[PDB]
Amino acid sequence: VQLVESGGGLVQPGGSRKLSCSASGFAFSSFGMHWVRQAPEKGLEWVAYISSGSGTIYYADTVKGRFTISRDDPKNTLFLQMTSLRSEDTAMYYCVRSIYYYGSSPFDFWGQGTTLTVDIVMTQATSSVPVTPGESVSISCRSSKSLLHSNGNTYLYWFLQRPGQSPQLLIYRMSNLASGVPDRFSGSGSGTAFTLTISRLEAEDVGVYYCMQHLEYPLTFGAGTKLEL
Amino acid sequence: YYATLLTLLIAVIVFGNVLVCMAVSREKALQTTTNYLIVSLAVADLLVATLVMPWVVYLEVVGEWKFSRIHCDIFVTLDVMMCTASILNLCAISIDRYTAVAMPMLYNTRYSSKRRVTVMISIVWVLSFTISCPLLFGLNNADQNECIIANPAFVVYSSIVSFYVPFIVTLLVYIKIYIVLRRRRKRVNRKLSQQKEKKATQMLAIVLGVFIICWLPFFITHILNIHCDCNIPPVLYSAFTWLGYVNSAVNPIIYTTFNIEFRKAFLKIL
Amino acid sequence: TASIAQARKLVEQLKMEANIDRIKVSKAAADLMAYCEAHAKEDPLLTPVPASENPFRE
Amino acid sequence: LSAEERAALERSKAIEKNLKEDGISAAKDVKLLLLGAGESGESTIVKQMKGIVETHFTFKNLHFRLFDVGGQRSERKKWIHCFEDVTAIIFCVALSGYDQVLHEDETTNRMHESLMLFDSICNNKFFIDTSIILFLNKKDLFGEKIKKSPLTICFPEYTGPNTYEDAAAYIQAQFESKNRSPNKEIYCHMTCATDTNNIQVVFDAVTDIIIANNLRGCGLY
Amino acid sequence: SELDQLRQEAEQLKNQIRDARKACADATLSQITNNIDPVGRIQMRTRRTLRGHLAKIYAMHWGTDSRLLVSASQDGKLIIWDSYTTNKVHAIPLRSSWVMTCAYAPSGNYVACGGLDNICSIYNLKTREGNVRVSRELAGHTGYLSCCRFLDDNQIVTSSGDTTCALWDIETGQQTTTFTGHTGDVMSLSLAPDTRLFVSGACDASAKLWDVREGMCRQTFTGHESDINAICFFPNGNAFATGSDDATCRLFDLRADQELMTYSHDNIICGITSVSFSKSGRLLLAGYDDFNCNVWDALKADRAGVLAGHDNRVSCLGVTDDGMAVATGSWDSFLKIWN
Ligand SMILES: NCCc1ccc(O)c(O)c1
Repeated sequence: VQLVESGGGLVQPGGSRKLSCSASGFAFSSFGMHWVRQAPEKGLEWVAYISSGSGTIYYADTVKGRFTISRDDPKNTLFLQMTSLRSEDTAMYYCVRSIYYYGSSPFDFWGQGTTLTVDIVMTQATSSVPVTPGESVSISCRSSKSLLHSNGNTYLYWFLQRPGQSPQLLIYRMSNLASGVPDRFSGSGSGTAFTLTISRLEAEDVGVYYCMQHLEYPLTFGAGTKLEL
Repeated sequence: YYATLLTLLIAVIVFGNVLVCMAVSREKALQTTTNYLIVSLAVADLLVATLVMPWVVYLEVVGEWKFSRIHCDIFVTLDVMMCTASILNLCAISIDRYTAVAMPMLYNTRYSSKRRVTVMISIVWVLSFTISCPLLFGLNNADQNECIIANPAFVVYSSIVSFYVPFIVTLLVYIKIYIVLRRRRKRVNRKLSQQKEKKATQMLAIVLGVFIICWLPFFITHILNIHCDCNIPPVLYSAFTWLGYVNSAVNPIIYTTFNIEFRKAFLKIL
Repeated sequence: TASIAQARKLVEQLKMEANIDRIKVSKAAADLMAYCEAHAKEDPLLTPVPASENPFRE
Repeated sequence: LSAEERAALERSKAIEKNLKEDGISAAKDVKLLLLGAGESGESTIVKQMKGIVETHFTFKNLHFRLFDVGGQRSERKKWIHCFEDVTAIIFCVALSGYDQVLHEDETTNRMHESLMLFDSICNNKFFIDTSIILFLNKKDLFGEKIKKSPLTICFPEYTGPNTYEDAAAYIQAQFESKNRSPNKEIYCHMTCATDTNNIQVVFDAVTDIIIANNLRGCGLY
Repeated sequence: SELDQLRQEAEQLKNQIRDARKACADATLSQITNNIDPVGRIQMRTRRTLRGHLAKIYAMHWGTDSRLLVSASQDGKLIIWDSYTTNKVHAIPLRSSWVMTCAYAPSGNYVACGGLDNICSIYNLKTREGNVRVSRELAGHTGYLSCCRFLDDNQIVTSSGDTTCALWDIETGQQTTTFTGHTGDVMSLSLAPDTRLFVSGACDASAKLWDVREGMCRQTFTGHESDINAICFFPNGNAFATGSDDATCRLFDLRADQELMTYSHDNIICGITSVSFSKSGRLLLAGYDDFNCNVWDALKADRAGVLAGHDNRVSCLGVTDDGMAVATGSWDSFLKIWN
């Protein structure tokens, strides 16, 4: 129930670094792990994914062949070794836990992350929405292709990031509500068009809401809709 | 033109093996490793019955069998492969029984036994293919319409690989099994125990006796034919090879008529 | 006097059970038939399901 | 298949591998079931060898698991079937109880009640091919008591010397005469509190049972 | 003389009960149901074969979503399977390898197990740590547990071999009420759809209808010659079917307090281990010791079909809440789904 990242900071161009994540309070050996990047002007961008053991390792097209993910189950420690960094790799890295089985809620717990300085397109309709407390709001997102797989699942995720906080899962698979999130949030949609509805706006709902596709790698995030009073 | 009457022996072998195969295909109580080795032996004998026996009948009925050279070479290769497969299956059965007796803990398992039986079947068939491989080209030296293999460098080599080493292996393994059972009975020492010991000894003796009396003279003749000038009628060679085929026919009976489960499977199926 | 207590408990249980309302077997049979016929079209096992709708086939 | 379905398949494969490893680990295991009249030295034999109580130990290169079921004072035929795959049954009887009776017995003895259990177990549906190891416990007190009335109350039909050897032989013959299966054998032993080399006997009996079952499987019998 | 008077009074009460039951028998199910056409031949086939168990399977329960399945084996393992893709979702090891019962919570959060250890272990599936760990170990029975069922996420009904049943509050860990009155071991349970009453069959050749809240034996049905191993409840809660070792199944009615139907055949001499109903109640599925299962017409007592895919004793049956499939589990270490 706790992920502590370390190893970030300032690196000169062409150098190498090693980010690490220590897990505490859960069976780390049974969880898949993700590294997700966030830049100030880009939003969220998926970096890499490692499976429950040492099997499927996936990298983004902008970083493939340059980063390497390693795992240590006995010490519950994850590592990302990065070589030949550039000004493009300046961002904040978040270690995301994700367990996969029937009824699971992937991307549920996010670590704090560390700041380092040196084919499916998801589109957010609006960058900001003028809102007032106590009112209902709607946020719309579009996809380049249908995310509704033949088995009836629609692999779309809605996350929330408040100022100074790591993202927390709001909705997984376009209809479900994550644990710890009140029934205030809801989601609907079809095909390539999806909508998140907030029935009653409170002070804790101010922040950036992000959409994620998890149909096939790479996973693409939208720009993010910023709800501000 | 009268040897066609020997085809009845073919009608034996198929049946003698098919029922045995059925005894494992239609009954799930007979699904152990020794029964799988018995299945391998039955498959080998069925192949020798339905693949080689009609052609040996042909070549014995008529002095000239007007067929292609590569055809007779393939037939000889198949004959050697099937005979070697049968003998090595007998050796595999013997080594499995020694594993059961001398190392009781390893035999009575669920994982290592399957590995043992798969490895033994694979190695038996692979050795059969390896020993039968050289006959497909070059060294056959067919004189006119006669395709008998008389290349000494292969006759002695195949006689050593297929019979003598298997012969000494089976002899040593069954002698060790009998010694171990005798020791155990001496240490243990109401009337059924004597019956069990006597029947085990009788089964060992009958298996060794059938194998020896139906294979050894043919290989003695095989060695003497190239390495000696003894008067060897072709009828003698024919009779000894037919004795080997009789062994191939008799093996299912001697290996499946002393297991009560096999008897019940035969009665239910037939 | 454990047997006395056991007999008293058995007598009380039998008295409680003997005073329950009952109906006729015909009414029960009619009710079971009506329930079975009311949901006959909703039973996948009685009416075979097309392969396009069976989750265990396609 | 989507990414989540592939990850689920990988998780299933990992679960299957763990189950197979656990089964392979449990393969090297000799399971035995301990039964007795309840006062025939079952606790004493457990102490010597060391709901339902499981006792683990390792002798030579074998791992024995004894299942003591004496707290399950209920119907046997409703839970005994879970012990169908047991290697052997260790049955404990008390020789010194040949004339010893209980206040609940009502003119019956330890015998004709242990023999009834032995007959029920031998003729059990699930135990037609399960060998039984018999322990004749308390031989010393039995020998001391038979100086007067040697097997005269429990077995009126016995006729022989007032010696421990012949009385024990007759009782053992009565116990062994309950076996009606050609594939089932009964191993007998006379033990006492001062004879603690009772685990090698169980080891040898288990080895003989395993060899006999292997020979039946190979058809060499 | 008081004991003799009480025994005579009990005999008189039993005679009165018999007389009252006789007057209500103005018909029988096989005669009233003679006006309906038969279901015909039902040929169900195996769609999935769930492998992975290394020993006998003793219990099986379905989830309320009709997709997840739980199986218990004497290897010491509970396994939670996805019935559609045959994937294994969970593998819970057990402290005691002797498990004879399992249950799936109606909310999908908890599972239960028990056996010869005389302890009911309740495991939690939805946890923050990601693993499945023992939530409760309910103790207090003097015998093995035969069946355990969930009323909610904090209440569980257990039946044991000490001639009793218990209603446990999970959070407290103590019994809220104990049901006594059987003279033999209790083998099976079946909760009513509204969870206010339940039925318990015992080895004294009887079944009893118990009230959960009052803690009293509401009714007592008899008729079986031998012990009852499995029991199940009609979907409307007004009838229930019982299976015994007499190779006979019996359908009883709660309202009429009388046995309604007897399902038995001359060619069947093996006992019944698990009994289940269909969604509409027209089919009754019973697994027998003869290595197979039979599907009967629950209104006319005809053998509508036979499922013969197992190699050993079928120990557990189940039917999904939507009636899509029937799951069977036998001692050959395999689970089969039939559609
Ligand atoms: N039909 C027996 C022919 C045969 C079998 C094996 C041999 O090695 C060989 O040289 C000849």
